[PDB]
Amino acid sequence: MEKKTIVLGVIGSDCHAVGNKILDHAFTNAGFNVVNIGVLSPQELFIKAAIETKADAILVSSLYGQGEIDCKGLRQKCDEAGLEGILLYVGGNIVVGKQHWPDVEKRFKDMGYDRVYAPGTPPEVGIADLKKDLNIE
Amino acid sequence: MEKKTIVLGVIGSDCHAVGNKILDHAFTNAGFNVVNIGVLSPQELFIKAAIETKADAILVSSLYGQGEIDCKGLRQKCDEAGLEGILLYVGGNIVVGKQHWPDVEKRFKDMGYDRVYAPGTPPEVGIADLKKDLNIE
Amino acid sequence: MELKNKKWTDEEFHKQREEVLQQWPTGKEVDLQEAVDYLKKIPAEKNFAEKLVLAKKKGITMAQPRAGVALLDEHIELLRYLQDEGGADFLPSTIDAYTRQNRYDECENGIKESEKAGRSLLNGFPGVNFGVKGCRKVLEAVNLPLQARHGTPDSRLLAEIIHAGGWTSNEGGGISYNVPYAKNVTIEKSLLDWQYCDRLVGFYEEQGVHINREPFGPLTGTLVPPSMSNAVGITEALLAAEQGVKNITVGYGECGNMIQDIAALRCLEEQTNEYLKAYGYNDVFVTTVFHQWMGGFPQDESKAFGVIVTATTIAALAGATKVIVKTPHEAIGIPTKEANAAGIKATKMALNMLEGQRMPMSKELETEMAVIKAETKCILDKMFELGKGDLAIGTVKAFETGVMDIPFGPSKYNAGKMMPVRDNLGCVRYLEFGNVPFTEEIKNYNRERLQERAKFEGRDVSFQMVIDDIFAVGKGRLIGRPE
Amino acid sequence: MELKNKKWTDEEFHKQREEVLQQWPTGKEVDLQEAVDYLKKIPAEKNFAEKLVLAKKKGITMAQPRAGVALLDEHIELLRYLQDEGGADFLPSTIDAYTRQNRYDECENGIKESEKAGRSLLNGFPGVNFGVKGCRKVLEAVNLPLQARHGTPDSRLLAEIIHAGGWTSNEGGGISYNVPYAKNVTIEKSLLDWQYCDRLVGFYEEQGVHINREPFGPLTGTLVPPSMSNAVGITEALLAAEQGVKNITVGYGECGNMIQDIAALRCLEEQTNEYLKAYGYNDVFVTTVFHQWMGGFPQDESKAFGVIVTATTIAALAGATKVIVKTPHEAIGIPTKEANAAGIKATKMALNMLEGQRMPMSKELETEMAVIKAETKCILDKMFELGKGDLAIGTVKAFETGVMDIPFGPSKYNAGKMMPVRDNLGCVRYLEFGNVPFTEEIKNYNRERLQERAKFEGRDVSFQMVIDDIFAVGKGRLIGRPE
Ligand code: COB
Ligand code: COB
Repeated sequence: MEKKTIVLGVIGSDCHAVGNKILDHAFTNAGFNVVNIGVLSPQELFIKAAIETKADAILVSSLYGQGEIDCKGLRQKCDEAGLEGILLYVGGNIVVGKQHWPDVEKRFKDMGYDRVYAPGTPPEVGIADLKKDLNIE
Repeated sequence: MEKKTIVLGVIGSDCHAVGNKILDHAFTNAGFNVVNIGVLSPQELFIKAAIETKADAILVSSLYGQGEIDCKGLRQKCDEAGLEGILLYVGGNIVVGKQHWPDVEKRFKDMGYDRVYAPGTPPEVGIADLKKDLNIE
Repeated sequence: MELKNKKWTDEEFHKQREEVLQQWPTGKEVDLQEAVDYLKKIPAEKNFAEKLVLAKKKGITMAQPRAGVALLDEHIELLRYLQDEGGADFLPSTIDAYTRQNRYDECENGIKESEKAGRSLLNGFPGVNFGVKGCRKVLEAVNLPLQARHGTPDSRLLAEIIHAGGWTSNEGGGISYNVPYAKNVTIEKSLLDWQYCDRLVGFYEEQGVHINREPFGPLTGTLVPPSMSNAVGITEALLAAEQGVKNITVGYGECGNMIQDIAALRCLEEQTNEYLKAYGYNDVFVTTVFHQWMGGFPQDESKAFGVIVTATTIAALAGATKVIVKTPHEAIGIPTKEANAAGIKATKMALNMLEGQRMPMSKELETEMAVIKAETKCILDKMFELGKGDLAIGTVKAFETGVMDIPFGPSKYNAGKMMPVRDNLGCVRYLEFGNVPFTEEIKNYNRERLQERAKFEGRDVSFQMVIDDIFAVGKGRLIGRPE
Repeated sequence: MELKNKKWTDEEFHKQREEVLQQWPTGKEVDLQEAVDYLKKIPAEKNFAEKLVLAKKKGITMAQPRAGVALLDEHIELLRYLQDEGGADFLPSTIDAYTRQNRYDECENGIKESEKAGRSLLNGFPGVNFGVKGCRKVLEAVNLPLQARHGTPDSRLLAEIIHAGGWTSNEGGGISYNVPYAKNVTIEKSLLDWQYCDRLVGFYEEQGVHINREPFGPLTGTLVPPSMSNAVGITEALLAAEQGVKNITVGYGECGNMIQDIAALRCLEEQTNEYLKAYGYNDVFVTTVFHQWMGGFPQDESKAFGVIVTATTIAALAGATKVIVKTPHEAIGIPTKEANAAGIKATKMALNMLEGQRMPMSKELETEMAVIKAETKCILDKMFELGKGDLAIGTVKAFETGVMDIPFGPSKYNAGKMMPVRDNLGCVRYLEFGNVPFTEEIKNYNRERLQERAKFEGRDVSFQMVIDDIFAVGKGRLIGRPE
């Protein structure tokens, strides 16, 4: 809807790239300015980009399973960088193995993530949520 | 092994025949005189053969699912025919569907069957059970 | 009635109908005039014959399970699940075994007992006891075509009811629903009673109502050589076409060697069409059904999927119009709706993973097709000879003389002399020929293929190998190798 | 070091070794003299190269899963389950992703967190942190050959440790363990570092110790055209042979059209052998690995079995030496031991259901093989030209110029110009060629196949079809048809 800016990438030692390209394509198609930092990205690159570009949200993708380690501490660091209240989304395959989804969702919300997505989430769900959260729907 | 006689068949409206041929061969190879009345056999033919041949045991195979109906009352009839105490075995796929085995075994034992066998029983097991029950093992 | 392969006149058929409808009180529900109007109001999407034409037209393989329980509402809940959660393309109604011996008394006690027990004590759906009214309830509650699947030597009343019931396919035949299923029924009588079933369909076609018939290919499901199986299917097709049948699905049961199986289904389809036209039946629409492995299954559910999906791959590359779905519960008991849906989901996935793919021609395929066509013609040729040109009479005499012989069939009218066994690549061959009328050339090829197994295994081919092959898939492989 | 496709000298190699072993304190556990004696005491049944020879000789396809967890005892329990309950023929140890970036610090943290949580927080086994000691305990606890499976641009220390650890195969290559796995690593440096890995195996072979090497065929697992995939593997096989490797398994990832996939595996094997001999490597034993569908899976577990077992069927008829097993948990997360064993059991059932069966030659297979060999030769020829006869330098320049281009590769050294898409039969074709050096005739064949899909679907060939193809299997079918 409106020309909002998001930061998009894949965190930690994760090289999975196909979803990242689809996400970029879909969010771009939806009207967003996508700052795509790509794969194998540590937390600091998400924050640097968000500042540089005055992003409205950071979409963290995590597929390879070690997101439960990699995703800890992002909110704190965003706050310290002066990005208090920015929207924080995380999706993909964020934990190792099949688990009970509600327990997982809680776990990442407890880390400071605004929204948490399960395996196989269509981009259209995240686009709709983000338009809502940004009051542009 | 010492030479005993058994009656063998498939009960009711059940046409399954391959298992019957294997059981015949195996029990025969084990040293039994197998009186094979074949498929689609009502209760009475099992009893008629047992008397005619002074059988030591009656092996009822039931594969098609309706054994829970077909098998009831056999002990009763054998008793009334003067075959009190004869060994009654039942096996194959004796109930409709996958079920909790301990529940099934008790049901058929409560019907008067001496031994009750689950799907996929090797002939070899019944052969062993029968020599033991006939004190010839 | 005397047996001859000639269409029944309308008077003869009518006189039989009036007898047949008296065999159970639900026969009073059958009204042919009323039934035609009902049938014609069924949408094409729910007509089995018309959907098969579409499948053929689009080059797709459609999937169909086996399924049935004693009680109507439960039965309907099950079929809906298979349709909606399973994604089935066609629905069955598997008829219970008391029905198949016309023991409607036993069916009735079975229904009462199932009600009391809260679960089905019957191994299928008692269609005759439920009548036209219940069969219609089934059809109106689903969104796919319906077919009776069973194994009934005398199916005349069942056929009247399920077709008046709006079920637009009936499986079976005079050979295939006798020899694997009965011990004491003559080949002559079951041929005669299946002439009635074909002639009823013939009536309906005459009125513009399209209804499918499917000869039961797999027979005893246990190492049946493709040429013997195909001779049976082709025969039943011809005998059905004579009574006016216009839409026929001929069937085949997986043996396991992909090339052998593909050859078998192509030979079946080609020679069925060839014989139909040679005997003047020029308006018969022929389709094929491939049945997934009808022998013993492994109990392990993962292994069962290995069988289900390999069988499906063969079907797809064969260009089968229809494939009959097995489930991970096959070794144990009639599947739950969830286990059946599983089998159907796995099948449909495989089919969609192979969209439009067909086995291309090879010298290998070519050779096996020549072999199967030659064997099959030996059998059919002899049948026509024994019958002095009448295939109906020829069929009776063929079974009397062992010219036609079905492995492990419990029928006392089946010779039980021919013995099958696999070769070194798992193709089912003839080990003992009995009176099957093959040339020595044809016998020599079977022996040559089998000698290769002998050499590889270091043991003479024999009945022990037959036993080994009977247990092989259940123990985890196609070929019964020693150990 | 300067990059040249020439065997490193002994002195050369040693000086690198003494540098590499310092990269983590477990490097001190590696003693080459001691390790040769340890390796030579491993029984043949547990040597990966030797069992591969056995498989080849017996004409069987062997099965191997992916598997790995953070802690030593748990990982061993896992592999024991796969072996015993799964029936695996070969065992992996899938290395975690921090290891792959040489972040032994993060591995360390991951182990402590896994200890505290009672579950693995790592997505694999940190072999470097566990050392020779740990790696040998794994090997001594199992009864099958062991192979490191991973995706590591600088794998030099890892190699020293797992091989000294008694693991008798290492997966990877300078191209295949760079472009799908790294963003910032030059092709020159990963080629140089994989020269080390190959040269270590060359040392071992010179001592009489047989160790397998397996280039990673599937790369990004997402619509990779057979000819691009095969050029990579042939290249990695040649670069390995130059450093003294003698036992090589070249790999390929399922595209889904059976004839295309079998063509690819045969072309891969045939051209690998041909090239090896053309360049004078006359004592290299070549085998093949077929990976089950490496793209997105359906979440429904029954559907997943449909993918797993159709893929196995293709592998078996292709004559693959090895097949890598997927599990019904693929769309969700790293499989439990049970789900893994399930995938292995389904896979092995399928293989045994197809014992000795092979796809026979046809015109269709002939034609596709011809197309793939010619495409592949275009790429290799240009590579040799750019490198003025040196294939290692030719590989760097080819990535620089887009002559070699891997779909969806995250490496910044990958052009990302070539675009693949399926044709109307599901074969992966070239949509956009980029700088892939094909002749007009070769591009015209690709365009012609794809125009048939446009005609069937009623839409122009486009990136939207590529997107649809990326999601299609997870949505239930091979080809991304509209709707
Ligand atoms: C469009 C895209 C297609 N999907 C894919 O491209 C992934 C499919 C697949 C098969 C995974 C399984 C499967 N899904 O069936 C498997 N990989 Co890969 C074997 N892999 C690969 C492929 C990647 C090539 C590349 N560079 O891109 C490789 C073969 C190299 C590969 C390698 C690895 N892989 C690994 C693993 C473990 C996994 N891999 C997974 C992801 C999976 C689930 C497989 C499994 N199950 O075991 C593993 C993760 C397990 C877990 N979390 O427990 C590993 C270690 C090898 C192994 N053990 O199997 C290795 C690690 C490399 C690394 N350093 O990260 C692939 C292809 C896969 O979808 P997507 O799921 O990526 O994203 C998608 C996206 C676009 O539609 O929207 C969603 N989404 C994602 N993030 C976000 C959102 C949505 C919102 C709204 C967000 C805020 C964020 C949604 O998730
Ligand atoms: C050697 C022999 C091979 N096994 C077989 O020959 C049977 C395999 C198979 C696939 C069944 C599934 C499977 N097992 O994988 C299936 N049939 Co059949 C689809 N069937 C056929 C085949 C039979 C041909 C013939 N005339 O013989 C047909 C296609 C005609 C066929 C027909 C039917 N079948 C039917 C059914 C329901 C079943 N059929 C079963 C038996 C099974 C289990 C399949 C399923 N699952 O759904 C059904 C029973 C379910 C249940 N109990 O819940 C039905 C109605 C069609 C349908 N709905 O699927 C129909 C009914 C016909 C009838 N009137 O009875 C077959 C072949 C099977 O083993 P066996 O198990 O018969 O016997 C064996 C024996 C010898 O080794 O020792 C054991 N044993 C057996 N009895 C006894 C003992 C041991 C001892 C110690 C005893 C005292 C007794 C052991 O059980």
